Amino acid sequence: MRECISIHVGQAGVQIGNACWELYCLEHGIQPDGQMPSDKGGDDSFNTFFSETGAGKHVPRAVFVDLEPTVIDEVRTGTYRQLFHPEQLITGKEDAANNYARGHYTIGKEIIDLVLDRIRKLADQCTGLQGFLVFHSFGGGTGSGFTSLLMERLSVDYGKKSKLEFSIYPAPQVSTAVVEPYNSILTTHTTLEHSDCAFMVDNEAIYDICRRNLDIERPTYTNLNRLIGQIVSSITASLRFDGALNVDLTEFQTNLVPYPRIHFPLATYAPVISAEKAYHEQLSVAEITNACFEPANQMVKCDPRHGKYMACCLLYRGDVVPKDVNAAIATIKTKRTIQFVDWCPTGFKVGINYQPPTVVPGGDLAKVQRAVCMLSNTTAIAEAWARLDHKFDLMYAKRAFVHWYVGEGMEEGEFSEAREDMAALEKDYEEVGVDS
Amino acid sequence: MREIVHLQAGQCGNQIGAKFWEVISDEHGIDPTGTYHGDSDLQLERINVYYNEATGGKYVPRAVLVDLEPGTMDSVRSGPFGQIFRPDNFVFGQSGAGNNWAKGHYTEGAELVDSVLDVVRKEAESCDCLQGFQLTHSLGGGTGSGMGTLLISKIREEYPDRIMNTFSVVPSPKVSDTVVEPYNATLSVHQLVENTDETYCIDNEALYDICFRTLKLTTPTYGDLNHLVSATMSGVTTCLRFPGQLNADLRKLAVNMVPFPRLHFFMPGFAPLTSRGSQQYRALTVPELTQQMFDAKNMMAACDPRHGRYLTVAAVFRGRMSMKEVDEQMLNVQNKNSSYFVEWIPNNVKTAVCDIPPRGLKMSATFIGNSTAIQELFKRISEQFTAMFRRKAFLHWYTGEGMDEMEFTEAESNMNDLVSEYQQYQ
Ligand SMILES: Nc1nc2c(ncn2[C@@H]2O[C@H](COP(=O)(O)OP(=O)(O)OP(=O)(O)O)[C@@H](O)[C@H]2O)c(=O)[nH]1
Ligand SMILES: Nc1nc2c(ncn2[C@@H]2O[C@H](COP(=O)(O)OP(=O)(O)O)[C@@H](O)[C@H]2O)c(=O)[nH]1
Ligand SMILES: [Mg+2]
Repeated sequence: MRECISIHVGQAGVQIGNACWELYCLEHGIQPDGQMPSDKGGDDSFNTFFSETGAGKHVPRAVFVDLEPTVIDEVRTGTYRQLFHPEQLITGKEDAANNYARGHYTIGKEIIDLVLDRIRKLADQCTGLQGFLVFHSFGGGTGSGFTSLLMERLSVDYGKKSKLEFSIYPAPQVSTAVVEPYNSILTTHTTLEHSDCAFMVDNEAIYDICRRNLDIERPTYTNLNRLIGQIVSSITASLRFDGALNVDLTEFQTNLVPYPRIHFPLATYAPVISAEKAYHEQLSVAEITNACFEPANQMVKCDPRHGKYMACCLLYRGDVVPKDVNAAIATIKTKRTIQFVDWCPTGFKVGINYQPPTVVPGGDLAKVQRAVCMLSNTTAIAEAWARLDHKFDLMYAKRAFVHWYVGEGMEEGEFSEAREDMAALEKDYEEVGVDS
Repeated sequence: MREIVHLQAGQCGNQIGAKFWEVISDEHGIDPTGTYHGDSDLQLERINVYYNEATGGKYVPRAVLVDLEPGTMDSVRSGPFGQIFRPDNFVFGQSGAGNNWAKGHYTEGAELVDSVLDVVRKEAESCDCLQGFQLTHSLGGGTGSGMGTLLISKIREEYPDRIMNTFSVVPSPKVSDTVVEPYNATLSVHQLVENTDETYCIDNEALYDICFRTLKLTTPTYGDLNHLVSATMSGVTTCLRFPGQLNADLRKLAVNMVPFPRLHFFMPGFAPLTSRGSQQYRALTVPELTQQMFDAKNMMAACDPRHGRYLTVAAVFRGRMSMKEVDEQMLNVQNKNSSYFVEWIPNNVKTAVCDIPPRGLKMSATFIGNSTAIQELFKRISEQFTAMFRRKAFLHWYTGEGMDEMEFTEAESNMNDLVSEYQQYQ
């Protein structure tokens, strides 16, 4: 009944996919063959992410899309090669090459009808589709440009359905490409107009948590992507397990987005800890909530003390009881460091779910009795954009790469157009924070 | 899916190209017979990039070998791997160019073009999705300089949208190999600026410096120098042919490297390089790898970065390493050395990490630098050209081939604009 469709775009999307679907298989007891041995029926919990074949083989409701065959071919060949349906792993021949115009205007149009055709088949299998979960990077040509095209098309075919959007935003300082500002700014329109709720994370924040909370000196993408998977598991837990106070995706959106234009929450997850440190701490309900409001534990390099909270969604898992959630929230409301906007006097949505977190073998996290995932809509996010407008204005003042984009069938008026869209959005975020 | 066609022009082109095919056959595990003996199933997954398949499990290079006189190619065929090349891909004249760019460009080489273009069509049209073309040559010569630029100008009309890369040896700052060297080099650069997407400026006199100062070799032969160049050549393509955590093909690099369409001359480098004795004193780490990669002594070009500003940089790391440590190191170098990077590009370095190091080595990197210091190369050539041309010292060898003297003044003006184009960003 309550299905979700996952869409994994580009190298970042595909490689996050590997971490997500490893987790979901283990969380439901599905082997990498797709067999469940515990069917000695009456378990529906898998049905959000998997569909059952009459042979007893469970097939992900996923689509993986890339304009290059290198990242997908590993999936076609590794441990999970039997899990995915062969036609869900769509691939092209040549990457957008970090150029948004290739992903959007020239290369993307070659493969888009295959992706849209496959999404029909998955949506027809559903009977109560909650929405689409999209994973991509801002900085890439395929993640930026092809996703831009894809969500504009999905908006026409499925205008009612929620599109949620997890994305890798560029870090403040570390970077991997030089054209990273142009793609990011040009992306903004589709996150502004075609996404119902967008969660941004940047890699420089997550490198920080893996160093001071997991004691890992040299984390790779495999460590980061495992943290992202735990967030998505928690948002969808109330679709999959029993709980005292289950939150649906529709109900989740109603309590975070106060205006249609203002839909950019920060994600945070707690506790993140090594098992060597979990030995010296009690992970009580109060303790884990305080850790969600620390600036050092945010997944974007922005400081919430420089802005105002509009609304917060707290999702708790495991050995948690309402008596202590009430005690924890009451404490937070007393701290003058944490300032809510005056026009939002009841700033919390709470969810409690009985199933505790699973842990992947050989992963970094501890086995824990309980956890909390927090989603928070805050005026402090506007500083992350201003810090990236600067890089765009700096380069663009002298056309530094524009011939690459205009030669691929863009026209240069989009550069100022997109930069003005970002200006308008930043001006809205600063004024909605003003007290009445 | 991303096939490369390899071109070899002239004496230096063939001697380098022969070494390149030995180097990458060792990575893929191809015997001199042309048959596969590699241990890893990952070695054949992308072998299509450089080789065609043949019946019986034999692989042949997608290479075409060109010379105006066969003498050098006979030495190539007498070598150990010289049997792997398809015999129909040797294209040879019967009269040398004489180090005269006009002979190679208008008189001798113009009669040979059609034979080469038939081989290029037949190789290129076999590809499922051609990535582009790759030429090895020298600018100081007659066949490399003259006909190499003729070929480039023709195939870029037949295939405008494909990538065009030149690995080109350029004349060195203080000992010439050829008396007429600066005419050939000046006329040839005038062809490159119009018709190439990337150019890598190798200089033989920098390679002697690396062999002496870093490798401590007492008797380096051109077999050693051509090995260094081939390691650079294979490093740039590795992400097309092995899996990695951040893939990066030729086009992705060019997009991130060339801000304006003329500014496409790059300085290569390779790391690690160590002598036999020092091997025991190293500490194999990404930092130590990064330190040598930016060292001015390690550049394969006779231009010094300290005299200019980097526009853009690429590092293609090979080996299983932590992404955080790489991202950390490339930020750290930019923050300290703020004077050596242009102000108006916020991040100058492109990174790409592959999983498979070369055999017998833990980690490796290939460096590409686009630097305003490259004007130093063209400006010292420009002065020598002017010193000769005002006295018309050797023009009768070129005008007797029907060349027009206006074409010499044109090449000055185009090369002098190019040095001005770089200067404005110093
Ligand atoms: N967190 C995380 N970021 C990743 C991962 N892989 C790539 N990235 C980020 O993605 C960006 C690079 O662009 P890609 O996502 O690789 O690009 P793409 O969507 O494949 O498109 P093309 O560049 O056209 O090939 C950088 O910000 C990387 O740090 C990953 O596994 N995890
Ligand atoms: N690095 C390197 N340089 C070479 C090699 N062979 C020749 N050269 C240089 O390239 C130039 C000679 O090229 P040349 O023989 O004239 O090419 P041609 O046009 O075919 O005649 C000189 O500067 C030589 O020093 C080689 O094997 N390696
Ligand atoms: Mg990619």
